Amino acid sequence: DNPYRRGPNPTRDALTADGPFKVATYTVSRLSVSGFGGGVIYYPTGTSLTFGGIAMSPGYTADASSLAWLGRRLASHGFVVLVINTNSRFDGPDSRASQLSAALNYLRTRSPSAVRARLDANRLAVAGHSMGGGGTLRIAEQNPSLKAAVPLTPWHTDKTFNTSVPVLIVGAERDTVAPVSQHAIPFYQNLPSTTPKVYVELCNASHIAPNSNNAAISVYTISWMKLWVDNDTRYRQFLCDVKDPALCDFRTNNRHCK
Repeated sequence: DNPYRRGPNPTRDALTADGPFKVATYTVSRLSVSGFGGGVIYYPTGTSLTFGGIAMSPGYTADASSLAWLGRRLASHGFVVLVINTNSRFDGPDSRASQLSAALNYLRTRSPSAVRARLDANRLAVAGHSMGGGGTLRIAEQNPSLKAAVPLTPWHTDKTFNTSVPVLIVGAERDTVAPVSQHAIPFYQNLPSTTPKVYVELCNASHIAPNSNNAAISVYTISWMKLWVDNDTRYRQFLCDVKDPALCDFRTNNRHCK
């Protein structure tokens, strides 16, 4: 019925580990691409199907290795995932937006044949950490054709993003870098009331929670990407009536549950 469904029926536990797709990697050198600093593509192998694509930005001073676990994790559940390096590690949030745009255009038009073979260029999404999460919100405003956006412990000096793209923000309760009271929560609240939106707040977590294997980040990120990129309603169950002891807050306008 849904041509985009991939993988077996999910359980929560399965979404805390790598998924059913073997993962191939391709390193994109900085000098081979224009408009961003290269990165690493994580993509399914051992399959003849196609999948949505995700461009993901690390944060300020960080490189793509800071999100390697999550690029791999997403790809292993059935996505083509480019974790970018930026032109400079010091680039700001709006520069990271522009570089995610470049990276998406790259993925759709100039990626290697084995990567392009696995990509449905009509189904793209974004995610990012810290200033990369600020860039995720900005590109979502700029590009309403994106299917989903997942800002992880985001940072931006602008607080109101005018996007219709479904957004799930992950905040870290004890973040002192991008405090949730100043960043994540304002971002959530200021999104349009008509845009599907979720805020999950990790109990006891620091700003760097996204930089290593994290069950909650895995569950929510996979689930939001599945629901919106693949229209896979088998993942609604993880995003509605949410009962998770790893979370100390959870807010939504419930547009994806009704």
